[PDB]
Amino acid sequence: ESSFMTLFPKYRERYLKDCWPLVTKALEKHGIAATLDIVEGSMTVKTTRKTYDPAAILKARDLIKLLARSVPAPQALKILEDGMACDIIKIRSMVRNKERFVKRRQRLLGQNGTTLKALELLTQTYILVHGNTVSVMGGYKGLKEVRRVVEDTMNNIHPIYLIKELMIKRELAKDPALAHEDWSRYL
Amino acid sequence: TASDFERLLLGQPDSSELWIAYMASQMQVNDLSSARQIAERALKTINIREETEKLNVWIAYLNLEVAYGTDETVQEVFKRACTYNDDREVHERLASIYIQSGKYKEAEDLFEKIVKKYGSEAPHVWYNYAHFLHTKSNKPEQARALLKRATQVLGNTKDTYLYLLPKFAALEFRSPNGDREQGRTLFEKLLATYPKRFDLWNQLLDLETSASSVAKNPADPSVIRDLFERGTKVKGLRPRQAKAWFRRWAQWEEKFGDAKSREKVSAKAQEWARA
Amino acid sequence: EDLYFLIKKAVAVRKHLERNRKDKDSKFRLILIESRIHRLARYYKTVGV
Amino acid sequence: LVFGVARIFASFNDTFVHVTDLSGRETICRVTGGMKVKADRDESSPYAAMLAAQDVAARCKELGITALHIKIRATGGNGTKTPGPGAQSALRALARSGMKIGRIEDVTPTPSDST
RNA sequence: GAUUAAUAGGGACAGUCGGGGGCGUCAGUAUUCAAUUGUCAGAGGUGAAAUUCUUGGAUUUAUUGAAGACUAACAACUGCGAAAGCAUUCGCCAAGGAUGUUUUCAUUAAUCAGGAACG
Repeated sequence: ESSFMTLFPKYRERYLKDCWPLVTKALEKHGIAATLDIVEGSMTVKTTRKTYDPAAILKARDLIKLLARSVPAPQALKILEDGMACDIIKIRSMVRNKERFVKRRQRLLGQNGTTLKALELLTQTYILVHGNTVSVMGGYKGLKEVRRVVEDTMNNIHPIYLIKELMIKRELAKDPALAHEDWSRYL
Repeated sequence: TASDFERLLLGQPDSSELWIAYMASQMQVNDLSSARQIAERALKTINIREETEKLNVWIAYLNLEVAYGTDETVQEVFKRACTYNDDREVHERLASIYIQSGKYKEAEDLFEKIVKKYGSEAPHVWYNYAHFLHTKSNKPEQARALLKRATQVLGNTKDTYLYLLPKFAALEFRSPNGDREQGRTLFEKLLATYPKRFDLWNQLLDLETSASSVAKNPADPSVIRDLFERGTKVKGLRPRQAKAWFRRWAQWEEKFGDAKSREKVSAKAQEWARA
Repeated sequence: EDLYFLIKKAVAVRKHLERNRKDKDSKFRLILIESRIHRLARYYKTVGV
Repeated sequence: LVFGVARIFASFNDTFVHVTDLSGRETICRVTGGMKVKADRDESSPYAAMLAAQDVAARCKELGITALHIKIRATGGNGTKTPGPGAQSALRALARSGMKIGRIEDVTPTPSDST
């Protein structure tokens, strides 16, 4: 037995109750138990002995931290795949000005989330913006790239410039003759 | 007398010099608690704004207590001097006071505690520590270890770095146990890490054409000619700075008296101006 | 008196400001209460005091 | 039942399998992705992690430890705090190479200070 | 000889409130530097690479010393300050908001040309 735990809030409680049977279903599929405490608000995941997968407990700790950060529940169950990995980028201490932080976070949001959808299509990820933090996912290369994108849009380089660079990246990566040089003349 | 003194304090209540003259007369007549009362009433009745006057009474009280008082009252008035005045300033003054009074060991402890507290942003405190060790305590190796601690404590901003290292090098050039060779060491490393700073080159030329060998007070013309040559040979000289350096070389060879080298400075100036 | 309490607070704020002169928000408090001193001193000098 | 300490430093471009003593002072064995595949792109790969993991598993079974207690970290100073594909694949390949685990513990050097 | 006491004043007092200010103090990490050992062939970067450090041992593992920096997770459709802004503990120093009072001089009020403090 080896246990991980954290604490979820009282607006996420109803989410976790009406949303729990699939979480415990996939985790019984991975042979690990989990229950929901309501009088305290902790999700407790307990590795059994029949756990044939050793990575499943670390994936379950990632599960419980995404459900504590109110990330969507079977996206968090999609973390149970191989190349998926979560990451959080705090930006409230990167931007020292209050209103400039708010304006830069909604500049990140863009008009109707079209820039968000373009970023997640271009990097094959999922983006959630939990105010001071941002929840991201995907393949590890995509994780590095979206961490780069969020630090540039907090340093006030515009996401339309970044989608320009990322589409030029995409095309110059899919053509094979240009396989290895320094392509900064194109960006 | 006390009556004339009260008359002049009625006339100029701000005048801290006549205040310390009054408590000085009372330390002559040796009622030291009365002198304490005079300096206290000074801090109360001197016009409030005058910081230099109040700190003069403060320094006088510190001198009074390190002369005739005890360790407990020197620490207590140290504390109230901090809470009423500038902390780093009163630490620097008590440092200089212990320097004059010769209590060099407790002086050293206060030097340690000020370089811990206000060593984050003050370079002059590390300068005064190195000044103490190149003076009386005779610890130049400990001083350059303090220089390592100094480039640890300070930021790598240009004032901090490029002004603590030349200040230390100048202190080596001005103190004979500080070894002008260590001064040339620091300045050689400085011109290595920044070969574009002609003001630093000029200051090296200044301290080398000045009294560098403090043990017998000359300059050294061989390495002076060498560094003038290298300064002519480094890249980046604007023609005004080049003319100024050629003038400095020419005037140094005029103080030397070597007219052959003076002619060589003029020939070097014309063959450099040909460009 | 009211003006007496105001000049009491005035000299107290002045004492703290000279205790640390780099306290500029409290310096602003000082210039505000000094403006109040000026106003009420004139308005109670008009009556005869 | 002998216990051990295998510390992993799985960044996103490199991966360090590094078993030390229970105190954590005597490095028992250390293998990287360059001792593995040594492809400067594939230097962080689940397959390279598999190779490093079977290498250290074979060596720790040659010296007879039969069990570990894994310590997990990442670039916790300023970069990302999550471990990598190297980490998950290495622990999978280790406990598939056979030894038994006690408790699992991931300790990453988090800051209270960053900027 | 001296009106209503104003559903405009200012103050006093008391309990408070404040990630408001200044000064000092107390921790907390992370980074860098240095040391000590176990090291023992790459590390490191990248989308691939390169530079670079690498048998005097890099990267690593552990323990310390020194340094600067900032106060994460609590952190808000919140709170304080006029603004810029303000997040460890504690202490000191004045100040400020609201509340209440069985508190007073009774127009003292409001607005900004000129000007002045803080960015």
